[PDB]
Amino acid sequence: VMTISSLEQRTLNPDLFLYKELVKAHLGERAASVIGMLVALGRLSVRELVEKIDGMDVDSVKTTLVSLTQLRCVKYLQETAISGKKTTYYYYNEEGIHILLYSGLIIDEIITQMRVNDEEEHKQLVAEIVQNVISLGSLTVEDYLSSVTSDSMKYTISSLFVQLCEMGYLIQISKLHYTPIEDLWQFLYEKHYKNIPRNSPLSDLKKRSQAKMNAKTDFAKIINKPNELSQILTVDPKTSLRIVKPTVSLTINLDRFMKGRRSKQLINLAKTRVGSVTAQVYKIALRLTEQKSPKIRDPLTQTGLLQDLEEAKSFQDEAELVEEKTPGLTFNAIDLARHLPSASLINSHLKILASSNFPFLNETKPGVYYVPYSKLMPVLKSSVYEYVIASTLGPSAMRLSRCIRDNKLVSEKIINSTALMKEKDIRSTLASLIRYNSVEIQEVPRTADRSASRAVFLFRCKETHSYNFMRQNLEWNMANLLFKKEKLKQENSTLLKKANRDDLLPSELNQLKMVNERELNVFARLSRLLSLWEVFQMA
Amino acid sequence: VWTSSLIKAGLDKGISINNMMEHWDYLQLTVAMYINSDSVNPAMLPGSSNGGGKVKPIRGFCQRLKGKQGRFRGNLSGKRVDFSGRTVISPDPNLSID
Amino acid sequence: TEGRSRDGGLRLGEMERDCVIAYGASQLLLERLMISSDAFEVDVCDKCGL
Amino acid sequence: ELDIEFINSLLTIVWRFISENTFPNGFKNFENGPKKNVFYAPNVKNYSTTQEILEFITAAQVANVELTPSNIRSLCEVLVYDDKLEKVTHDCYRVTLESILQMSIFNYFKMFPASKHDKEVVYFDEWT
DNA sequence: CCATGGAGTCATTTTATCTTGTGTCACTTACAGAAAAAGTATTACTAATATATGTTGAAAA
DNA sequence: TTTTCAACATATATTAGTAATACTTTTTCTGAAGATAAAATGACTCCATGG
Ligand SMILES: [Zn+2]
Repeated sequence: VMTISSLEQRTLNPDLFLYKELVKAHLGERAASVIGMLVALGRLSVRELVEKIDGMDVDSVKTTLVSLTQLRCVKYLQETAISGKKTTYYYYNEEGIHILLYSGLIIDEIITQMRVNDEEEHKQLVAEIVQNVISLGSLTVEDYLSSVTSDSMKYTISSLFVQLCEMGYLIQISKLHYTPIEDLWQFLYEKHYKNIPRNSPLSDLKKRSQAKMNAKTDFAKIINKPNELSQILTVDPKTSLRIVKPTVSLTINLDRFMKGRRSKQLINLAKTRVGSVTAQVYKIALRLTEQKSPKIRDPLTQTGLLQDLEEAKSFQDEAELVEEKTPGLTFNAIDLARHLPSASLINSHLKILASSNFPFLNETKPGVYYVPYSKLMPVLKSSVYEYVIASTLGPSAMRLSRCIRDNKLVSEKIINSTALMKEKDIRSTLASLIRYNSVEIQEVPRTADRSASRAVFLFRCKETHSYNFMRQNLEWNMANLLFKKEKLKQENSTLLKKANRDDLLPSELNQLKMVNERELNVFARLSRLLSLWEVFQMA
Repeated sequence: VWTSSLIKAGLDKGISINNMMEHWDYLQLTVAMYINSDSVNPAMLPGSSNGGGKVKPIRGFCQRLKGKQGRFRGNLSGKRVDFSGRTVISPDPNLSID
Repeated sequence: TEGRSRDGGLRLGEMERDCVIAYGASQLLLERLMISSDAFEVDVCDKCGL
Repeated sequence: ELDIEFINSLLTIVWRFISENTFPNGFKNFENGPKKNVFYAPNVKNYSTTQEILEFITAAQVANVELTPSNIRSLCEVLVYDDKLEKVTHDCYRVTLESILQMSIFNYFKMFPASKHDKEVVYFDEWT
């Protein structure tokens, strides 16, 4: 019926769907459909692909596979069973194509390092750098700068140079680095039950906890090995100053893009509940401490290991106090009052830190002006969701959905009491909500076994399902919006390549601005939705 | 269609949570009632076009595909035939074999 | 359709059909339970068979 | 109260006072007029509205009877749910500064859809 | 250091359950009440007509 | 005693106008045996302390 329906393209593709359009909208061709198989069908082996895609065996698979790997679009492992030989298993890389999915706000990450050089081709320079770096995947300043012209100013060219370090940009990607975290927890969970020097036969507990402990502490430096090591930072060659190790291949570490994009959201939450001035103080206050907060890195092994009715807590509370403690000494006791506009006498203007009270910050060593951190984010994140259904379901929806938050599993009779309106409204702004999930239902039978009109109903939250009703936001228009970008490319499909290789006509000029402002809208959307989506996937 | 568009016009403005889930339930009982036998009358009571006469043969569905000769057994593997004939018999020995 | 009155036509039951199987008569069986009774054309789409 | 309307009739009034209770009065003219750092040391102002409401409700200018401390608390609970204002330390209450709501981004207000021609839009339905 | 007590998991019965049961003709015959709305039946008038109806009664046999 | 008259009267129907009341409707409007399982049974064992 009319095909403008747009159901096939719509409903039946969750999760996986985003990827195989992204790569399709990005790499495309055969290079895409492989990942579509790879996500959907799980871990997969080189030969086994060809039994399905019909992709001309060991041709596309190999070529497109490495075509992904330098862009790290796959998770990569190889090993052998006890029989012998060897085999390779794969996955869809991490968040992976995610790197592509932003790439614009990764362009915006200039603004942080943008300081000390403003309104320059130096801007355009480092932009050209990064937009070449992600596109080309792994880079080396030796091969890149080598391809870059000679007879210019080396330490002036490199832009980053002494900057390559910062928090973001790049790190060596080393071997098992992008070997999947979950599985390297298994390989490292060897060596411990694997090596038990016949300690005692009794108490597998002494075998167990020690293993996990050994598994934890040995894992610690594993992610910290790439985190920072001076092999990059320290080197200072002859006739020069401190250099990186351009001998090494590096790739953008998205964790400090996680942190960076996120701290902006922590702002826009704070830029509400305080005054714009002290807000700005909070705005730069993160810039110093936005380094060491694990943030989207802290979940880490929260994936891959069975949780516990206890040990899961001993994992939580560990993340609660940790860096608020040791990096707490890296965190803000007395700031430099870095730049600031406020002016004249600037010090008590700084004492305003206490003006932040609820619902975040506002904890310290007793009376040095300071903020909690590793515990902050947990007591911060949980309350980052804010209004996710405002100007979508109507404001009336908030008040009771907010009310359902305070108490729990509450019945509409007393919802009609605490909250208030003619029931004629509740049965809309509530019932209309439940279709979008959130509230769900509790129900209990009364004076019946279980029946139709023989019981009472209660309403609850289950914020998991709530906080999960917005992962449709992934499948939502990040589904459609990206099509919009693609399926319109066919309007000028013959005109596009004409306009690219031409640099005329009335109708050519006619729809240029049309399709273009069109685009700039579709990516404006993508930026907005992206900014919202920045929350629910982690933190 | 009826008990649906009820809930469709319902849940938009009027009705209520307790006067909803028994409808949507009743929907569940029709649509499953539709394709199989199972539930008959666990004191659920009927909808449109009943009269309240306690009529047991309520289905022309899963049964038409299932047992006896509805279809599967009798009307498909057992197809009634064409170009045929039936009659009583009488001997004719002056006629050969075959 | 069933019986006399209505019209005619007769019955190869699940019980009886086996008989012609035992003989191993293919073209007869297919000539019976197919052409003689309901001979019908269907247009199926190779892709996504329906 | 009673079970029918003219609830918000007084709500919009009490909100206006509770606003004045937080920082000084409205002060929206140019970029930053509010609070000038809340007088001196915003921390040194520790303030509720609570009981005082009843004394303010004495103003009347409306057809009703008086009202109990209890029901007032619910009146404030609604504006906790609407997040017009904030519940702190029992009967103490603040405002969410969403008086600015009166008047990339997050703020459903000050925003308007296109909603004609072009088919690429973000609804909250058509996945459902 | 080891026998103990206590529990946690894991075979093992025994109870609660559902699908069947030779074939072919040849006829056969959604609860009820509540409220709102719409509309109407008296409720007076002349005013002519012409049956019905009752009673009664008066008048005649 | 009875019968025929008569006769008296009163509805019965139309068309109005009111006007007001009362009164029914209607129309919303909701309060037969042999697999499968579930659980009670029980043994096993990790793991507890203590002489
Ligand atoms: Zn087809």
